[PDB]
Amino acid sequence: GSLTEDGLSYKEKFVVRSYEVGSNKTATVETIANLLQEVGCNHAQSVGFSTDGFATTTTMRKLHLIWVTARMHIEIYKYPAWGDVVEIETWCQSEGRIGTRRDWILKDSVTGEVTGRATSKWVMMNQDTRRLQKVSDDVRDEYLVFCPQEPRLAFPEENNRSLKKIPKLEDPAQYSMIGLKPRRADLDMNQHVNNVTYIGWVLESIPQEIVDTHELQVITLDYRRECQQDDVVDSLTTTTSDSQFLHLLRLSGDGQEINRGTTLWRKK
Amino acid sequence: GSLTEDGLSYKEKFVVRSYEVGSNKTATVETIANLLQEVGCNHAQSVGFSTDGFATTTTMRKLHLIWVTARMHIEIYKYPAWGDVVEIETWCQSEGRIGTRRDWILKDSVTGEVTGRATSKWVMMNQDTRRLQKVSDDVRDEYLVFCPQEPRLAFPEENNRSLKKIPKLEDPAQYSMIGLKPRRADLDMNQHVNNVTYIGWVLESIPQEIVDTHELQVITLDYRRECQQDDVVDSLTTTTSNDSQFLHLLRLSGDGQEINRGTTLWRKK
Ligand SMILES: CC1=NN(c2ccccc2)C(=O)C1
Ligand SMILES: CC1=NN(c2ccccc2)C(=O)C1
Ligand SMILES: CC1=NN(c2ccccc2)C(=O)C1
Ligand SMILES: CC1=NN(c2ccccc2)C(=O)C1
Repeated sequence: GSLTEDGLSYKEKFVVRSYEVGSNKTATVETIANLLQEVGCNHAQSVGFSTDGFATTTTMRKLHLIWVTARMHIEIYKYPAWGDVVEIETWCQSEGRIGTRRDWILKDSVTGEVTGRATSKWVMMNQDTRRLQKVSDDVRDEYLVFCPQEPRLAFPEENNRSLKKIPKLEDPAQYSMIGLKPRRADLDMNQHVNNVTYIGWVLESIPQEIVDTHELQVITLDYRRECQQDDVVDSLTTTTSDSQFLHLLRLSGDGQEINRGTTLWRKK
Repeated sequence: GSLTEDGLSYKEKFVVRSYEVGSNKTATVETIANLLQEVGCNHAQSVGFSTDGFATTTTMRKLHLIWVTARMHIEIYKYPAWGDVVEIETWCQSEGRIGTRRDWILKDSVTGEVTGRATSKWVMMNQDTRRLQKVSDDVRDEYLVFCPQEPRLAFPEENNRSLKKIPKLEDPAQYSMIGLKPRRADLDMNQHVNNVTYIGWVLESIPQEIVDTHELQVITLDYRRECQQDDVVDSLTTTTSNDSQFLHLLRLSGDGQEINRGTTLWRKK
């Protein structure tokens, strides 16, 4: 991998592995999401920020501050097959005092064609109190020289799917997968549940018939709270319709919301 | 990746990824086991066998025969860190009519030093009936030209750990993790639970205090039955012992039917 010529974005190539593919012999959306995380981490390392997924500055580390994912939006046109080489380009942009955005473009290495695109919204939070805060001028100027100045968006279309508000699923859910627990493989180096595990948990309540007859085209997921290493999660899904679904992940006990999302599936 | 000069083994390099590391900032044993699986799959593809993890011939496919893992033995000396390049070399050898063996050597790309080694025993089974069968001379002859003729073993030592018999854990277990279920990420392209998920499930019943003060040095795991996509598993562990050793059992939550048994050796950090 490497920063591009102008140093304002980062590119990396990946060869899809045998254990990374699903029933269609192509990469799963969770394999894709882990690759987005990997290219983001290598971009942060290349310019001197932390490499723990939080991309912090020395100023942020002294005032125990981290960047945390608020929303993840992924649209895939073609999932790469086993042995295929996929090239991913990523960049960040500041969004005023609200937070920051990281975008990605996935291309097939042989054809040069765009096979997918993703966007994520990040907010600043104190790692101990979990309290969010607006981005200061000093902890914004530090990132400015590593981002494009003019807007560069993976999803430019006005009124696009990545910015739509997601409602709360009402009980009873049409489908559910209850009692989901993380194991050590679901944790990151800081012992927190990896952001991609939540995507898997969301997808657990989609019936196998849909997975067998359709391909996932779009997934938008809002992150509200963490599942701790010892928490248990219930995954709920209701059809809102192409097939579209509304999703909710909540803690098994008290029903506390951890995530909400939407998925769009096209017939194979 | 590529077959080596003599065409009797296969090598591939891997750069350790950010999501592949544990609390020590080094690759987990499950990341290592998936890489062993990936290099084995690329070796099978390079010479014309199936690429679904079963490494079958056209003769085996018409008979609905597959190779399945009976035992997996992994010994790690140094886990590679995030961003490190690890080179893995793999080869197979026939073991008469009993089955076949696949071996691996893990090296650090920069130093050339051996950082780990692994060996696995495979048996032939009918995909549908689950009935094992001894290897025929015609099946054995199709693989002979892709394997070294003289013995080449990742674990040559006289009384080495890879061949020790594993006893059955007696109730009550000292530790347990109950109600383990696979999710879609745990499945392979054929919708079966990936062999590496069982390693994770075994490790789930090791207390967090051990994981925090020790590093896993050796793991030997025997595979007896599959966990189906809709089965629930209980993981049991009892200490058998600086070094700490444990006996492990994975069984189906309902009837207590054994799916795996194993041993792990941990050394103080
Ligand atoms: C604006 C922001 N830019 N970045 C960033 C991160 C890594 C590489 C380049 C830029 C943030 O984390 C926030
Ligand atoms: C905004 C927020 N995002 N998150 C979050 C939770 C889990 C994983 C990633 C991010 C919060 O806790 C609040
Ligand atoms: C003996 C055996 N050799 N092999 C094998 C597989 C792939 C490449 C080279 C060889 C078996 O599956 C059994
Ligand atoms: C010998 C056997 N190995 N196995 C097995 C089970 C799960 C994964 C891999 C292999 C059997 O069912 C019998």
